[PDB]
Amino acid sequence: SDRVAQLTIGNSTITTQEAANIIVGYGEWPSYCSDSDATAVDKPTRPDVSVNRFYTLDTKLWEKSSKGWYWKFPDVLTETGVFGQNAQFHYLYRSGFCIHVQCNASKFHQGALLVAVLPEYVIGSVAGGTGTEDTHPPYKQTQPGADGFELQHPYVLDAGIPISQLTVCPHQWINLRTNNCATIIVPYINALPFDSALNHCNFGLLVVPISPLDYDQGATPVIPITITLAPMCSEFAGLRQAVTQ
Amino acid sequence: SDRVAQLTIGNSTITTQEAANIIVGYGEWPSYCSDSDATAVDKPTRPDVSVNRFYTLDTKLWEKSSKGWYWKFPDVLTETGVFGQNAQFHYLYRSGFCIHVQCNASKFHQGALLVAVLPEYVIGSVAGGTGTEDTHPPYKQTQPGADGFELQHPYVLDAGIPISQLTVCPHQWINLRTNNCATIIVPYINALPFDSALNHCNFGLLVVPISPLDYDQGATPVIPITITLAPMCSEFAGLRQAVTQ
Amino acid sequence: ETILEVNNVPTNATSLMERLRFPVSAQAGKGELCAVFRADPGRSGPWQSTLLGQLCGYYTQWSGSLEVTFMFTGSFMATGKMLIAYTPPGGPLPKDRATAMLGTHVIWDFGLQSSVTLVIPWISNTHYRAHARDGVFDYYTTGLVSIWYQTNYVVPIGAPNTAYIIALAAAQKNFTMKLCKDASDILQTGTIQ
Amino acid sequence: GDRVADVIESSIGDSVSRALTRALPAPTGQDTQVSSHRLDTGKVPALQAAEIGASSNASDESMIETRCVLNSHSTAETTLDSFFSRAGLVGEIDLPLEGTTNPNGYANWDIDITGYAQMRRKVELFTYMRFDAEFTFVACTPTGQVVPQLLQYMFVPPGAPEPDSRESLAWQTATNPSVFVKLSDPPAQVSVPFMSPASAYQWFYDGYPTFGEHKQEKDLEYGACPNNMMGTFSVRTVGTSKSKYPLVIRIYMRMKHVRAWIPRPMRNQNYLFKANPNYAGNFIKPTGASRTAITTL
Amino acid sequence: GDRVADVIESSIGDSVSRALTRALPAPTGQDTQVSSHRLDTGKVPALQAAEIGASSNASDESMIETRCVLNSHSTAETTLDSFFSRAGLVGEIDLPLEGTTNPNGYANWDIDITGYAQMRRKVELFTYMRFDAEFTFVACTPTGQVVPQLLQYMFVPPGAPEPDSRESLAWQTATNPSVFVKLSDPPAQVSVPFMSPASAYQWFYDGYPTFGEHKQEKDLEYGACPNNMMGTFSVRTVGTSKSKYPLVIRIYMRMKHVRAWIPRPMRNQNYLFKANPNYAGNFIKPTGASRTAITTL
Amino acid sequence: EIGASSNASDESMIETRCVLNSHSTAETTLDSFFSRAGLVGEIDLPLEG
Ligand SMILES: CCCCCCCCCCCCC/C=C/[C@H](O)[C@H](N)CO
Ligand SMILES: CCCCCCCCCCCCC/C=C/[C@H](O)[C@H](N)CO
Repeated sequence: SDRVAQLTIGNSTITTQEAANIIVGYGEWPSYCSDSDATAVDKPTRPDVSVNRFYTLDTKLWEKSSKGWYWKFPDVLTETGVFGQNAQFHYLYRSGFCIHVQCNASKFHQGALLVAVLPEYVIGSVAGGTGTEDTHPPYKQTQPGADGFELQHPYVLDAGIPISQLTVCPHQWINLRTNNCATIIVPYINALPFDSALNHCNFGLLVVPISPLDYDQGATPVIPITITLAPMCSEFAGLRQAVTQ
Repeated sequence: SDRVAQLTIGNSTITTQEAANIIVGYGEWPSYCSDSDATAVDKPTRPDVSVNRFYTLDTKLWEKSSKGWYWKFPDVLTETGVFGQNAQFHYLYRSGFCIHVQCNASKFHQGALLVAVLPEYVIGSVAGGTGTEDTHPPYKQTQPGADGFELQHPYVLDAGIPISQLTVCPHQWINLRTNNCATIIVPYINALPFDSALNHCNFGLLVVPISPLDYDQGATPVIPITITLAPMCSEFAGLRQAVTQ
Repeated sequence: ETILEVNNVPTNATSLMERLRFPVSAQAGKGELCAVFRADPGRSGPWQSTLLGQLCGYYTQWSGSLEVTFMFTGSFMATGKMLIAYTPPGGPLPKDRATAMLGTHVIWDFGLQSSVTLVIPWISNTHYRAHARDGVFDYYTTGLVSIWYQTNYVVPIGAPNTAYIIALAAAQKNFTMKLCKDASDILQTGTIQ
Repeated sequence: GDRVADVIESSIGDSVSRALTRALPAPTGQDTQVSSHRLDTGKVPALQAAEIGASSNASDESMIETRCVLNSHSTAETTLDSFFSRAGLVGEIDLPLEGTTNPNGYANWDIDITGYAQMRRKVELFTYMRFDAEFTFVACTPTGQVVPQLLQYMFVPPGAPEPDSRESLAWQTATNPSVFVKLSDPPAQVSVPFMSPASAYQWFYDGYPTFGEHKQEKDLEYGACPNNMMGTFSVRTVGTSKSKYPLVIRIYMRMKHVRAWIPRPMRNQNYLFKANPNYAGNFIKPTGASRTAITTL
Repeated sequence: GDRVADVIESSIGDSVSRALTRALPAPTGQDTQVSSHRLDTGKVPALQAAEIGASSNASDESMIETRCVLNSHSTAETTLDSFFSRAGLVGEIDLPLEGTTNPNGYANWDIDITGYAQMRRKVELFTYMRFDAEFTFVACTPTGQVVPQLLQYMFVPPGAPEPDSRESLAWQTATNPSVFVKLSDPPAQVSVPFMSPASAYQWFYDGYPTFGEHKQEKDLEYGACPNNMMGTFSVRTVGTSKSKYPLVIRIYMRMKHVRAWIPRPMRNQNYLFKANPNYAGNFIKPTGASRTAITTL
Repeated sequence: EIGASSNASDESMIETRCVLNSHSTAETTLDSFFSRAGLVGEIDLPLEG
């Protein structure tokens, strides 16, 4: 079939019964770095099963007036489990990801979500309203952490770029009439074979409700949204002591 | 030659010029667990280069009236680096070790050290002096940590067992006239393929001065003793959240 | 498979029958906790109601992986997701869902298939586990199972707000027992006559 | 030595990238085939599912009755070279006789192509680019006349000493490349290679260059990519005394040998700052035009 | 799939144990070969180096002039079976008519062989052992006479209900093994297998059985190995009323099919407690005897 | 609902290693379980009663 799926990796498993296939980012699977492309000389580590597993980060509430949220990678995991420990202890980093978004409702609820992956998603500021002020986004806005951050101008995605063209990026829709989950597989996206896991963020994940949630009075009003994700083919290098940030 | 040596593993290297060969514990090299001997079903992790490296724990002062010290394994490393992180996050553990002891002096200093490895080194108490009291060693004595602990009755090794027979265990001498270092390689010693790294201690390391330090007034009086060690062929299993102790 | 008594709170005769299932209902969407139980089949607790547990009460040492199957008995119009975690031995009870995900877990989605299987793998340091009990013999503990809300229990207008879940337990094909002994409980007070 | 089954059969180390898609030649547009009516159940190409994230693949032949057209329309003009290998203005340097901007007869211009909207919008359609360049220097007075003046251009790579005055010793150019040209001559034109320490220039960089506390003073580091800092371009009038004519210099850039990766949405707001995607918050305008009602034109 | 060189050539997974030493048969003692004088430089077997940790390997033939002896002395008596397959006392159970120890005519004896020094010193030369057992029950009155009394022995594995009285229902022994024997009969003798959850019994265990805070009350857990807890041995006099004779029971254990690992130094102090290596701190005595001076006998 | 035990195994749910299980099943047979003696009746023969 196609509507039913089960994803198993490491010591975790995700089952679903309202799937909509699986999107592979740019038609490419995650992979390790080859010997002709690597530039550092020390032997990298590949912890395998202890880091390649599904992590559930947090839950958000979908309301009739919600605007949207974004998460930054791998900032969400820089402080979770063995993956977070390895990312703190090492200088270099390289991995892909497997994202699963959970959101379920009844057959009498309606609404649509756009789930997209935008690499190098630099967040711009409002520049003081008039535009004569040279401002930069603060820490809680550029690197919100594992708790996410809410969009202020979802029509421009806080960067002056229209949301109507966000579908050129790897994406899936969560339409409550049809499905209740989304899966996007992202390979490693960078111009360098290895990069820092703490200073640099590779991509950002966007969840914006295009069609407002609506239901009749009496039905369940609490509709949560959940994010689950698993690193794939992780490598680390340049071992030293741990650094907090 | 034989008096000169260099030990390299991971991203660390130890050189010496006054070696006395290398002792292999019970004539066996450390190794991984085979498929006919393993009992747990999940796939264990083998982090390789990030944990198999030389760790320098601390330095002790050798005086004319010192009695001795002991260290417990892997309690010394349960809280150091990536190895400590993996030992905290996982339930099971399996590895060998490579111990190097540094102690150097001049050609006008004298003295001898006995460096030995005693598995399952249970520490007994003095039982209240008279022996009618049922006491047990406290935490700082049974599990001293990475700082070690000093012997109170080195003639009995705090267990009622004579030190004259400690040479039946894998051992080396540090005689200042001849050498200034010792190396013992220990395979995995246990009756179980895997065991806890926090509750159970596999062996203990003993350093007792049999010949007292002596020198003439004017020579350097501060003679330190240093312990360096590297896990070998490490495995971990049973991943959950981290536990402090 | 036989029914497992996760809800072994009630004791009076007028309410003995709801020990066979436990409820789910709409929550505030914050990853709330539903139930916990241990994984020892021959120990006092929920497992005493199973044939596997009763038979393992006759043997001191066991070895193998177990399985638990949960059946949802809500209305056809009710949806939801749950997180079911197994915590390997040595760790305390998880305080929240974020800590509980770090163990072995499965995400359960309600659909046309009512049931899911949670497999409790054989993770131990010894080849066999002796029967532990209260005191210092708990060094052969097995671990914990806890069930957390993933999204919510959402129901439309006109369908009940509370639904019950039935759990079924068994052993796998590598399960084995050893060292036959007498059972702990004796079902006789005087002379049977 | 590998002896355990989970290491023998392991898939760790696969460095090759599994590609689900392959490139096929397409010199012209695709032809149209003959089609006829169809009246059957179970086979419906009109109905799709946009939730999956894939573009709908119904064609002409499956929806309406069509004729055969031999399409011979070339696709050669939409290539990356054809789109990008056109010169455009990227910087201006002003050398007035009196003023406060460049009062000494020399100027330093940091090389960046995000200073002008026409070029910036075109180049920011993508995330990474790797290309060669062709720079042209057109010099004239504010009234536009050409005068007999001798100028010197110098390329200063990062780490080299920047000139501080018109009589600085850096103008000996023992190692730096330089161009001596007169205004009466045709514009100067030089070719520049790909100079990045990385494999591509990235116009967006979600990160900071250094560790530490990210306070107010250490906040401009966001989006600052050190790998796009390609040095300085220095100009001066050759002579020990002050010049006679005020001069304006315009720089034009033309790309070639281009490769691009990771397309992104085009900008729809007015630009405010360089290397900074900020937008006027209180003056947000729609992407397109508007109309009175949805049912009328 | 392995594609990178450091994974292809990796040595991870080698499960086989590299052995530097091998076992060679030795039914008798080693012979002595003929030797003669040697007067040369550079070849000295007398001088050694004890720092390395290896026993000196100079032999008779290299130090003194020796004859040829055909040694035929057997080494059969020092094997593990020959050393350990001898019975010895390990426990006593007292069943007095009146008293406070066992006043009800029944007793429970937890099975452990560290209660008596003769056996304990022999068994604690090693760290791990795996063997079979043979138990013998010799019963007599305090004056040593044999009387017509019927007894029941029961083996209670861990987890089984321990009897609480002489009329307890556990004595139905539907599953537990039991022995009914009379004092006029020869002693009872049964064979017991290897019962550990692990591959060997360990007499020393440097650890605690559970996690948590290690306070004063939770301190006896040190050295307590759950894998050596093999259950209880229960005895009683068969009858509904009180017995007529006070009885004493002595248990003798004989090992067989033995394997041992990791030798350790022998104990040289007096024992104080069971499963506890504590020693009298204020009364430490030397291992051996002493003499007045080092130069005299 | 069908009445059949669930047949998901270890290899289908989590990532597992290869274990060569050699644990015997000989002790759970009917003879091994039942061929043990136990008390079934008592007969009392008092002098007076
Ligand atoms: C005597 C020769 C003088 C002419 C000097 C021209 C050299 C130009 C330097 C290389 C320009 C590279 C093109 C742009 C690269 C970076 O991406 C931009 N700075 C973006 O900010
Ligand atoms: C009807 C039969 C009654 C006789 C019962 C004798 C059974 C003896 C049980 C097994 C004994 C194992 C030998 C010792 C094992 C442990 O290492 C010791 N307890 C050490 O403390």
